[PDB]
Amino acid sequence: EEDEEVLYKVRAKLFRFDADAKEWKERGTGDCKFLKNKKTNKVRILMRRDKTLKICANHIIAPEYTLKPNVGSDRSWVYACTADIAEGEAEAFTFAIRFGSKENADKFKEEFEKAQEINKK
Amino acid sequence: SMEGILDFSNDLDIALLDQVVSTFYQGEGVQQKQAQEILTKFQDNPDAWEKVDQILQFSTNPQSKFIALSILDKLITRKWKLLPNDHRIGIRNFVVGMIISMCQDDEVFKTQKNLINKSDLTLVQILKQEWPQNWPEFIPELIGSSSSSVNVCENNMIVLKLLSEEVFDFSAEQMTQAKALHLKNSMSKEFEQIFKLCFQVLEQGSSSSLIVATLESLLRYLHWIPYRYIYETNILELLSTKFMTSPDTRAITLKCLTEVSNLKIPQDNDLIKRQTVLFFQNTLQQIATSVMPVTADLKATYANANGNDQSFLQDLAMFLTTYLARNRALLESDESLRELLLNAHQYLIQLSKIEERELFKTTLDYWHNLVADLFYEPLKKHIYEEICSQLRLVIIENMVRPEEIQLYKSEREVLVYLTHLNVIDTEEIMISKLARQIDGSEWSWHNINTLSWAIGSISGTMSEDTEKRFVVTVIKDLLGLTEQKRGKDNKAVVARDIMYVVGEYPRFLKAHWNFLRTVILKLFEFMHETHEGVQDMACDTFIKIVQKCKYHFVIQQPRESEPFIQTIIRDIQKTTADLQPQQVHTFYKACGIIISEERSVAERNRLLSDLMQLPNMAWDTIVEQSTANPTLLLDSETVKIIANIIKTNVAVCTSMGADFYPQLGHIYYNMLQLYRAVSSMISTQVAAEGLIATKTPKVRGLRTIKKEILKLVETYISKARNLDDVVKVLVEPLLNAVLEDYMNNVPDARDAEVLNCMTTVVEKVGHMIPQGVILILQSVFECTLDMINKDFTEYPEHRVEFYKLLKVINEKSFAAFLELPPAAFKLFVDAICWAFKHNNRDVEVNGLQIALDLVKNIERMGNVPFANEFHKNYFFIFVSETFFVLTDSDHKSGFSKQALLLMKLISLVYDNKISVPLYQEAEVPQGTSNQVYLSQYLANMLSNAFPHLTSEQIASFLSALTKQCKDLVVFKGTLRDFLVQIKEVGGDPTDYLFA
Amino acid sequence: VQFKLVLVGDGGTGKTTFVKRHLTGEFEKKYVATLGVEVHPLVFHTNRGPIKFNVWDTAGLEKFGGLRDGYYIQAQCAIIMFDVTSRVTYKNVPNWHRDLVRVCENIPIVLCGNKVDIKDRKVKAKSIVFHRKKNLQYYDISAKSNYNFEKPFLWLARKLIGDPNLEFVAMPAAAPPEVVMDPALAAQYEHDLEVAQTTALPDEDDDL
Ligand SMILES: Nc1nc2c(ncn2[C@@H]2O[C@H](COP(=O)(O)OP(=O)(O)OP(=O)(O)O)[C@@H](O)[C@H]2O)c(=O)[nH]1
Ligand SMILES: CC(C)CCNC/C=C/[S@](=O)c1cc(C(F)(F)F)cc(C(F)(F)F)c1
Ligand SMILES: [Cl-]
Ligand SMILES: [Cl-]
Ligand SMILES: [Cl-]
Ligand SMILES: [Cl-]
Ligand SMILES: [Cl-]
Ligand SMILES: [Cl-]
Ligand SMILES: [Cl-]
Ligand SMILES: [Cl-]
Ligand SMILES: [Cl-]
Ligand SMILES: [Mg+2]
Repeated sequence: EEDEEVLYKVRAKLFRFDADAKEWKERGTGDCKFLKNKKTNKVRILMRRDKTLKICANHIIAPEYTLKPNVGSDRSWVYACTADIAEGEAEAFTFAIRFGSKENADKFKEEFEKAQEINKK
Repeated sequence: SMEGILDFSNDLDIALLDQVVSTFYQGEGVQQKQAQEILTKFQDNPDAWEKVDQILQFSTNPQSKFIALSILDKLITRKWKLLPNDHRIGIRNFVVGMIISMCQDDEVFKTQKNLINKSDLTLVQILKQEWPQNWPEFIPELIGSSSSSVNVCENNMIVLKLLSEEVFDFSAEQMTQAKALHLKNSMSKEFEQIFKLCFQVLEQGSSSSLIVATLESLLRYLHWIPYRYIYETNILELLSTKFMTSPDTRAITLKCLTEVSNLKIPQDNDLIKRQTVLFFQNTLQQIATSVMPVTADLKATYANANGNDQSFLQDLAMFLTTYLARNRALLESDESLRELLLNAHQYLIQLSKIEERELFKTTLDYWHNLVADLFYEPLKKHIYEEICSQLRLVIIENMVRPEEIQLYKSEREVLVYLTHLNVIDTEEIMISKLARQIDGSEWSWHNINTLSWAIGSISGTMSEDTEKRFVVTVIKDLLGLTEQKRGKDNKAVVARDIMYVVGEYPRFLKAHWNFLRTVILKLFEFMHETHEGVQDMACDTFIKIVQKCKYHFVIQQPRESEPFIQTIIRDIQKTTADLQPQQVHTFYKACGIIISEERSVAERNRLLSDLMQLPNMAWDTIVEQSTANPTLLLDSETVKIIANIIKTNVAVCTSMGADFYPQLGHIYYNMLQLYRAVSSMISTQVAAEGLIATKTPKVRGLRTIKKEILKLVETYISKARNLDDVVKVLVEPLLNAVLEDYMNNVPDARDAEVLNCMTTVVEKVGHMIPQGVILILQSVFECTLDMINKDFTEYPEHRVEFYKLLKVINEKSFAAFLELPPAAFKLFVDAICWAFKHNNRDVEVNGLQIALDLVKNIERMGNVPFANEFHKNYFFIFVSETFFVLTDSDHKSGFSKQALLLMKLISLVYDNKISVPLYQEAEVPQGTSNQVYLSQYLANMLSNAFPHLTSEQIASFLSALTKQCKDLVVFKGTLRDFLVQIKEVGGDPTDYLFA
Repeated sequence: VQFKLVLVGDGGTGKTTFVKRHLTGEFEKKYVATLGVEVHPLVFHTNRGPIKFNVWDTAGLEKFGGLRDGYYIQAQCAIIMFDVTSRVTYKNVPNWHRDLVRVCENIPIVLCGNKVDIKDRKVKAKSIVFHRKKNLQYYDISAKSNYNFEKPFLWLARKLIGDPNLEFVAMPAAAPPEVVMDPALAAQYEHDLEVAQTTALPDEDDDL
């Protein structure tokens, strides 16, 4: 993270969808960061857990991704991620990310789209 | 292949067993797991014990031999008494033989302590069954075999330690009262000889490992042996000199001397007092000469965590605190023991500086004991002046936030005592610590916070004049610190600490109106400060000061034009403009506290009117437009505004209670109309969208309105003084608005809060609304029972609230249950027994209480058909259900109330308080008493449930239960004895005569 | 650099929930009783390099006890768990400790009072003293709120490495790979996203 600029930082809880168990499973709580690589100007999401600082999200904010509402929440986004490396080997996930408030979720969407436009260049 | 060992039609392949065991302990993932399942099934095979002798002889894997002994332990503890004597002697001999053989091989003795210790514990299980009655020469032969070899002697000390533990430390839950007494008396009768072996080894032994094992056994002996074995032998001298010098023995020796300090000892014996002083002197002299001097930095040593230093310093704290809590008076009057007394306390001051929360609490408990004694005991404080001065600094530097309730309380109490003992010293330390915040030398957020908490903690200890000078000095210094500091972060930390300190000195605020007014107005300024934490601390400080100084807001202060509560209410829109909803609610709550001080009804009602002006006008605007067009509730924004209006009403009702009535009266009719309108929308939304609707922000918001309305009504009725108005004005519209809506919603749309609200209604006015209580039962009983009777997990809040409601209805309006039709009364008994079977302590305990209360309610009716039918239909259902949860091992938490209920049921029959035969005619001779039939019924039920018990065991148990059914503690003893005997075969029936 | 850690304590105290949260980040609300033992590797990144715990999460219920003390053989450290909302679970702590230290005579052990998130606490701070004479570390913890979540493992890591200044550190984060959507699994992703959008997120009343 030393080669990266911090574009946006917000406290969040991240879930991944378990298709087997038909339920949302928490993956981490802590600071969600949008990091711009000084070398490639590519913006990733990097999220670390409170206390342990373990990575629960590490993926490019792909221009192709779309934030959708969750039926249950006015302060969460659901999106498909095709390549997250938090736990090592690149894996596809259905993520949900929830914030402290609607304002935080709206602001996140704003930054996430700004990052998508940077990643398009 | 691995599953080969589960095939008992074959002989066991020990090479295979050793593979399975290795792959379990040393293997990974898939294969570790499947080996695990195979070993479990092997071990649990009830013939597996037959294989143990073979495994112990021919296995090369000490882990296989460990699991073999586990299998043998299951046999020994559960089925031992079914074996012929020759077989029991066979097993005893092959265990002893294996132990001796492993001890006689030096390499095995060194490398296989796991298998040896497990073997020793297996031997102790055999002793619990066989000794002494069927093995009288066990202890003599052990004593004899101890001279044979140092390894056998060392291992014999491990056997004796485990025996002492099993008999004295862990017998209470694991044996009958009779069998525990038998083994305690047996060890007591042979201890003289055990002690002589122990003492000779400590006197003459040279093996460090042998000496340590001997001292480990002594630690266990000290739990029960008479003091004379310690005070009338050289053993005190050895423990407090020789064994404190060697680091190998020092840890265990300190733990022994701690237990020596707890021995029951004669109190009027000067020689014994001198011995108690001497071992303490010897111990502290060995510490100072062999480990560290009194001046040593234990904070530094502990932090460094070299070898066993942390455990040793923990044990030293335990030893000093234990000894001094009991004996420091021995050291206080003799001028020659003064240095010892103060050196021991100086070691404790050094231990108190260690950064280890749990060690700090241990030393703090002791300091609390000391300073409490110096506060009350004459001519003592002067001894400890330098110790107390040091302790003031330690406590102030270690002060925690009041959120840590137990530690803050302990620390405050110690500092308050210390402040009383020397107020000048306390002030000087706190003011000089403040100076080191101001000069930057010790400045940090943690350090100014810590000092603020310490300064706050001693409020009320100083004289009002000294406090006044002190508080002004502190406030001046913190104000200068704030100005000096640069950046919002720094300024906000000190500003929070100023408001914290001021909040803790209400005596000062009450004497200085001008200053109090200034503080409140500054808190209002802070309620516009968006810097994180500032608005919260402003609102928190506001309500705290109001709670303590409310009277000063309700009177007209000299040189003010009106009570300050009027000034607050007149500017409330502006004051609260930038606050979050929960902050607004706290603010309104604080205003309610002040208004409830006004005891003139007209003036109180006007202040309440004026406080509720903004929410009432927002409510009126919504009601006018919500009635003119019912769609506007669709607006998510309007739902949030309504929820916050109701929450504002709850907050003010919380602080005003009974005084809130006129405000509740103003909104009541339209509030219940809103409840019905919101209820329709929820029912409609669930129909249109599915059960998922109940997760949507919209429906959750609508349900918040319903929950907050129920909370407001519950809050008011819980505090109402005029119960006539509650019944005549509030109850009928409430029951009409909430009961049919609850009954007629799908389970996922029912609010548990309805049940909670109805519990308060029945609790407060149930006696006045018999028809209302029947309507409550009719609406909630069967539909709620059907939600919670499929499993123990679904609808957890409904489950808890349901049994709280049934409990209060059974207490206040039992007539409502008399009115149930038989089928519903049956469902009531079913629901109570269902509550019994919960692991959930809230439900379990309410279940058992309802059962006791119901039996008492039936008893009161006397000799009438309903009571006689009740007993004929349900007496044996309650007896058998209660026995089931008592004996199934899955409901241990409910033992006390299970025992109470069973005792009540048995005593009813013992006294002949049931008027009809409990038995069907022709079942027994027609003359037979219920006592005889109950005895027969219980004997048959326990025989069917526990077929391995003898007829004699059951008969002796039931005969004891009958005799003891007016003596709860003894009755419970007999129940616990039965719980032990059902877990094994061949339990002694004479155990139930224990007295 | 791996250490065998044994987790013991009454059924329902939160042993498996605590470990699962540490393994995956998830909070399991359901109580599924452990059968004998579940073994999971758990790695922490420290300023002294990685430390691996081989976590033997054992059954607390007697009927599911399996090998019981057989699980403790060659354990290098231990957590004893109770539930501060259930008094009986604290009453049983000396029984678990007894069975544990008979097999593991000289290992670092943490006593953990779990479920401190629950308002109606039954085992009061002042009652919890068993650790002192037995030289156990004690922590109030919540597997649900993550209160002191890492403390038991940080303490054991310090004791096992013999470095009191050992800290957990942030695993540095590799640049994630750029992707192209596979047009053959476009239709598949539409479905999985529909199912996930219409399944409610848990605990919508929490602060996150
Ligand atoms: N409120 C609360 N619930 C918790 C906490 N930790 C666990 N739980 C819940 O408590 C229950 C206990 O779960 P488990 O972890 O399976 O229990 P266990 O100790 O592994 O039990 P056994 O495997 O039978 O020995 C589950 O329903 C958890 O969701 C906590 O910190 N707070
Ligand atoms: C909240 C911070 C970011 C900025 C606050 N800076 C000013 C606050 C100082 S500080 O809170 C302060 C200042 C005054 C003063 F009005 F006399 F100055 C009075 C008090 C009172 F009321 F407690 F005595 C307190
Ligand atoms: Cl996609
Ligand atoms: Cl004393
Ligand atoms: Cl700082
Ligand atoms: Cl007053
Ligand atoms: Cl008036
Ligand atoms: Cl019991
Ligand atoms: Cl049995
Ligand atoms: Cl891991
Ligand atoms: Cl400790
Ligand atoms: Mg488990």
